[PDB]
Amino acid sequence: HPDVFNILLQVMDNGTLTDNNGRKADFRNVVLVMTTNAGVRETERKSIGLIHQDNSTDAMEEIKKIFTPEFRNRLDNIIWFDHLSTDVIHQVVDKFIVELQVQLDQKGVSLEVSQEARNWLAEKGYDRAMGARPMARVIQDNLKKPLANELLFGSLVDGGQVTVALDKEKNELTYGF
Amino acid sequence: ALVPMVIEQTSRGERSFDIYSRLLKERVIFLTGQVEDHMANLIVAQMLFLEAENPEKDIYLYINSPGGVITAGMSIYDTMQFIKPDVSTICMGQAASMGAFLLTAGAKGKRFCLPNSRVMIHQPLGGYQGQATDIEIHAREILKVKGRMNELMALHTGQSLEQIERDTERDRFLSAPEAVEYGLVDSILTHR
Amino acid sequence: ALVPMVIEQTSRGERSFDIYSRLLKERVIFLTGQVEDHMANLIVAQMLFLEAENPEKDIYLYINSPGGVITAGMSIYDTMQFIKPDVSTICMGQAASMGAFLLTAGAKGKRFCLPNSRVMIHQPLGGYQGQATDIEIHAREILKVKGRMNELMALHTGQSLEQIERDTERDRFLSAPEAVEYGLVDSILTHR
Amino acid sequence: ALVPMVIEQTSRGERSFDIYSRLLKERVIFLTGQVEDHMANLIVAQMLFLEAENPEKDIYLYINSPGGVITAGMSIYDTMQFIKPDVSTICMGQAASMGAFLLTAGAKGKRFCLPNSRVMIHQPLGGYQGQATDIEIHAREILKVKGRMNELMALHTGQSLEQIERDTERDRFLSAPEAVEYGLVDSILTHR
Amino acid sequence: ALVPMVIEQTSRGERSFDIYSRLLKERVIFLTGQVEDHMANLIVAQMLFLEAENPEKDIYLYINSPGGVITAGMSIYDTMQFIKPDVSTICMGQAASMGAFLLTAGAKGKRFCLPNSRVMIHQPLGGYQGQATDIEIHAREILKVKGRMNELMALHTGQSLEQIERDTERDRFLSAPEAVEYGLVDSILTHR
Amino acid sequence: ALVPMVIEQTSRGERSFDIYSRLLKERVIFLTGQVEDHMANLIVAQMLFLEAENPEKDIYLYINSPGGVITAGMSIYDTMQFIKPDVSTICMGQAASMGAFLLTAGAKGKRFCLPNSRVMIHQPLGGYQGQATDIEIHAREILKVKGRMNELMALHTGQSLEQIERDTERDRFLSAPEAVEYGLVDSILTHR
Amino acid sequence: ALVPMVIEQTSRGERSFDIYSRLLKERVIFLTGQVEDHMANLIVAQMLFLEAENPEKDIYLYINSPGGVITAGMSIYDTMQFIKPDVSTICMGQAASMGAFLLTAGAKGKRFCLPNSRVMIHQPLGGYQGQATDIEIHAREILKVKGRMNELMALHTGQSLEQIERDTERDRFLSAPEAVEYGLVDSILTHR
Amino acid sequence: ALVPMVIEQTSRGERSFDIYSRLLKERVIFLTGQVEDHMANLIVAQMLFLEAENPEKDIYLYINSPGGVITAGMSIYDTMQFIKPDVSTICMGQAASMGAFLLTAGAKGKRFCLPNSRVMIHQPLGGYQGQATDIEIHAREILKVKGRMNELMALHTGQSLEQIERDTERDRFLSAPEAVEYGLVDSILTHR
Repeated sequence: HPDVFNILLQVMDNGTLTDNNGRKADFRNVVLVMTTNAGVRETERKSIGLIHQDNSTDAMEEIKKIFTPEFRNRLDNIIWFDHLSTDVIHQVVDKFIVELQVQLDQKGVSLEVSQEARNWLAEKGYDRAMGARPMARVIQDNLKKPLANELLFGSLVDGGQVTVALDKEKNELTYGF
Repeated sequence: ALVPMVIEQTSRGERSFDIYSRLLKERVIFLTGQVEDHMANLIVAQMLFLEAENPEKDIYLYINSPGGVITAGMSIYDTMQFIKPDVSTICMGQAASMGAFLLTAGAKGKRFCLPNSRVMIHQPLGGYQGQATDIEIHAREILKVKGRMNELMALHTGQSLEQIERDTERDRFLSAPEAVEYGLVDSILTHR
Repeated sequence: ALVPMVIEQTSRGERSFDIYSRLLKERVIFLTGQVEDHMANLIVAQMLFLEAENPEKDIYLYINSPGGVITAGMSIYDTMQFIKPDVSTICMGQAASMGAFLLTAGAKGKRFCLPNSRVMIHQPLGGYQGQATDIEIHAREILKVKGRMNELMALHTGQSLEQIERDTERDRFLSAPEAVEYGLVDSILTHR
Repeated sequence: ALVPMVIEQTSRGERSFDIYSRLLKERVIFLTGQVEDHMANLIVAQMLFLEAENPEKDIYLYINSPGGVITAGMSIYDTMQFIKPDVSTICMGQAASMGAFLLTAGAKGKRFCLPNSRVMIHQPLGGYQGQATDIEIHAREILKVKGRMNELMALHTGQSLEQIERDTERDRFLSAPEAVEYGLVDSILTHR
Repeated sequence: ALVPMVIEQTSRGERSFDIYSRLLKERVIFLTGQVEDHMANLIVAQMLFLEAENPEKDIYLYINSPGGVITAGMSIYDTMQFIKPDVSTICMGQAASMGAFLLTAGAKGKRFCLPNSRVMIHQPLGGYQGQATDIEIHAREILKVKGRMNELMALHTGQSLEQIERDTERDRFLSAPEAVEYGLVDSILTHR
Repeated sequence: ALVPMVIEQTSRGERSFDIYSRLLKERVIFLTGQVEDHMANLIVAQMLFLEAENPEKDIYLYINSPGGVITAGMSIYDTMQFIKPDVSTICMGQAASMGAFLLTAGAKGKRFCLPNSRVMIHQPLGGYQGQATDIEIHAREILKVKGRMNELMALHTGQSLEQIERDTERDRFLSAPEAVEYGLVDSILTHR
Repeated sequence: ALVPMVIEQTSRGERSFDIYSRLLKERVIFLTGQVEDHMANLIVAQMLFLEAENPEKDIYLYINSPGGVITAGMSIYDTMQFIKPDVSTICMGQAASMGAFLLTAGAKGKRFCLPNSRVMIHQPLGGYQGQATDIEIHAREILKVKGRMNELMALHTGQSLEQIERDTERDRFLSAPEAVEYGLVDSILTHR
Repeated sequence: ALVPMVIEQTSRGERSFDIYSRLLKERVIFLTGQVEDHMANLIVAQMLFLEAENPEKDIYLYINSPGGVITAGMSIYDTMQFIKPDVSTICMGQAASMGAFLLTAGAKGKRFCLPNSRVMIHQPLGGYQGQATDIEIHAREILKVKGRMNELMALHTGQSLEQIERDTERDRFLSAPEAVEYGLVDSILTHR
């Protein structure tokens, strides 16, 4: 609600907040972070007409008129985030794969993944509208399920190693021992 | 009232548009009745909005028109040729040389006409009253307009300019198969 | 105002449409009065919306029309034949060769008419004024249109083309039982 | 504006309809003025909606009409005879052979008329201009329509067909008691 | 727009009706202008709604009318006599034999007229063109209607039938005191 | 649309009325244009609502009228004289014997007129066509109406009845100072 | 519809007015088209509302008018002179002796006109048909009105009364610089 | 209804404007049809609102007009020249000397015209009936207006005043390339 911003005013300006017992909270060693997507839809489309306008001064800059200027006046900075590039997507897929390898080594099942399999996973779950959020579901559905079958049914127990590669002929993955 | 309202659910399940706005939301534009300045301006506004909304998705223009002013039609035609997405024209009912011009002006390979539609083409009409000099001026202007229309039709249909010039001397009525063979449309919509 | 509003409850219990929109929500389309370009365009838009909403559920077209323009009627007919769901035509009141054409144009086995309805069929009307060459052109066109309409009626009713040609030379008035026996409709709605 | 708005409370206490919609919500339909295609279509839509809403509860049709087109009236009549719930017709003001036909067409035992109403019955009117053959065709059609109307009235009122034929040769004016005795209505509404 | 909106607070303090609906909420019905079918139907609907809302509280009918159709007026009169609550008629401006009939038709003891109102009474008007037999029929009907109106007025005002018959032969203009003495109204509203 | 909307804040800060309703909320009623039955009925409804809302606060009637029907004006006049709060009439623009009558009919001491307003007074107009007896009846009635209007004006302005009778024989044009001196209005509004 | 809607944010960010209401919110009033009773009444209501809203902030009256009735214009003029805040008149397009009168009637030093505006002044028009006595009365009245208008213009523009009388004998067309030099307006708006 | 509604999401995802308001929100103003006082006033209001909203962003004026009153056009022109942001005029369809004047009146370098548009320029029309002195006055005025228009066009297009004077003696029709070469527009919009 816009009225919690009124508390946030004094929280950010004086670093102190009082509860109903009169005790004051000290915010001087507390980091205040607020996440949002305010100006996203305001700039996600081009102009209507024969001549395209700039439509760039609204770069989520119009987050004003939504945040009561006495509130924006006490923010340290409004840090805009950009959409992940394809390289960033690749790096995120690698991050998820390292996380999966750690979770698998926790059970003693070392995982080996081909770079082409990594790139297929990246191009598969690549999205700019949702960023790296659908990547987790893509990687889960593509890797965790058959591995979970192997680990739970008993065919793959402590000490196994798993490889995966792209089936370029039918756009699928490889699975083995 | 005279126009119905519809209900569709995306997030809250509360969306009531007139059926024309609901179809416009699906990138379907209706060109019906006579072609004049205000109707053509509305069609141009709809096409501009649809192009700005999604420049990659096609626009479907349903044509049922007994003709109209050449000028307003040329405005719709220029807006069709200018915007990025392919505009596909479907001729239901009739198209009398201006509905017909805009029908042949659709994106190549995407100009359809229903099996019982009727298409007519003819040279433009006009006139003027006044002194001989103004008569000559307006006659030269209408001749230039006729020549430009013949050039554009010969470009869009593939027929030679002389063939179009000989065919549009009088009213030429073309059914759906004759329109397909002539080059005005690309195919006939029959069933799903 | 002149049109009533209705109330129906699905989730919140707050839905006020004009009664025509409420009936359209139940896949019921009304074709009343003269048939012209804008009315036919509205009917076509309604049928397209209903087809896109649920391609498997029938559409009910209630026909009460003294006729109208052949072109606009052919647009409605082509849209009826094109869409996927079966459109069932119910003739209440009258159907004068265009309401009648669209009535016989319904899905086979689903064309009903009320017991006191009146159906008339006749050759199309028209005319033209001008030079002899344009007169000949427009006469050939109207003859082709009459032939096409006779072919379509002989297809939809099952009667031979010569029988339709001999019957539609003048106004042929058919009551509900005579229309059922003739082949225009399939049965008569009597009671629930 | 010209039509008033009303307030009624069921759940939230916030319901504003035009008074005609409020009365329609109570299964009360008004048939006023001349009978034509669009008015009859609106009445038919209202009756269909009321029947689909609650097929067991009666529908009250308040008739004040100087007559109208026979065709549109026959549409209303067929819709009255088709639907499941009993439709009770109350004649306030007048009923001139079409309001009167629809008044006698109500559910038996539920056709009322106010004590100062006026009821008139007469043979249908019409005409045609053209060739002798078309004149003969249209005359035979109007004679068949007159015969059908006489049959339906003799059925609904209980009088013999010859009696109706002799009575409707000219305008027959019937007050409320004469209409009750004649068989058009069943009783007279006097007080609560 | 042309009609104003008002604000009244009961529970939430948010109620915006046109001033006519606000006055109808206080059981005040306006009868202004000529009396015809649709206006009388609206008045009847308002009176029915007010009676169903609270059968014990009076209804106030403000009459300012130059007359109108006898039939529509008789519909309003029958609805006034039928419903349970007493309807009190206040004549502001004028009442020309139909506004006047409905004014004298109010609940006894509750028919008021403002001090500068004007009341006129006269025999009904009419006419017909056609054959001599139809002329005779319509003349007998209009004579019966005149007799019925004279009977009803002699009943509601207390004057003898012969006195009403002699007085309404021509236009009889009555001011507020003459209308009170005559028996049309019961008293004159002067101040709060 | 053509009429503007305004915003005012009391509790929630959300109030959008047409500017006429906003001014009515401040007890300001506009009487503009010709005076007829429906306009006078609307003015009477507004005055009744304002009186019922607060019987102690004045009502301001802004008059700009070229005259109108005597009857409708007498209705407004009777409603002005009947209600409890003082109604103050301000003449802006013109007042032609009916706007002028209602202007002089305001509460004594509260009838103002702007410095450049124009006031005209004259005997009432009328007429009738028919038999000599009806001509005599209607002439006596219009003479009685003229006499009543002269009496009311001589009462409201303070002038003798003979002076009013001699002055209103023809159109008498009075500016703001002449109207003040004559007795029609009490003073002239000049500045805040 | 024909008029656009706008969006502005103060507290909730939800405010949709017609563009005319949005500009009125900024104390901008449009006087366009012919000057008659209802348009002048609307302008007067707008000016009264703006004065009551903030008596210290100016009101901007944009004038584009081919003239109109002298009476309605005098009502607007009196309301302009009466209210407290200064009203500044901007002449865009034209001002034909009534738009022109109201333009010169603005607050001194705040009467602007665009560089391509056209201003015309002339003696008032009128007429009357009837007896010689009424002709004389109406002629004296129109002469008095002309004299009053000349006096007011000579007051507002600074020119001598004889100069205005000699200039307004016929149509006097003044461009923006000639209007500034003449004294009708104070300066010309050129750029921001 | 006749105009469609659109949906766009910024914060709550609930914004329904008529398509014209949606395009106005993108700083797109449509000038279509004849140019008269009310249409020009609406265009001026739109331009003022857009300038006050963001004085740095351009305004796009889509011109499709057969001409109109010189005065109203000069109002639009003065408002275009006065405001701060650059107004870019796009000629779709036609521009007949007033659409054409306003088209050449756009910001230099930003006046575009579609490839199939038609531009016409001519001396202004007018007339007057009356005495010889008034005829002379109005003729001098229309000659001054013609001279002013020629000066403004020679300024905006770069052509010499004598060249414009010789060219606008009669109707001069210019296509898109001829208009570009002449100096009316700066370039032709072809594709995205």
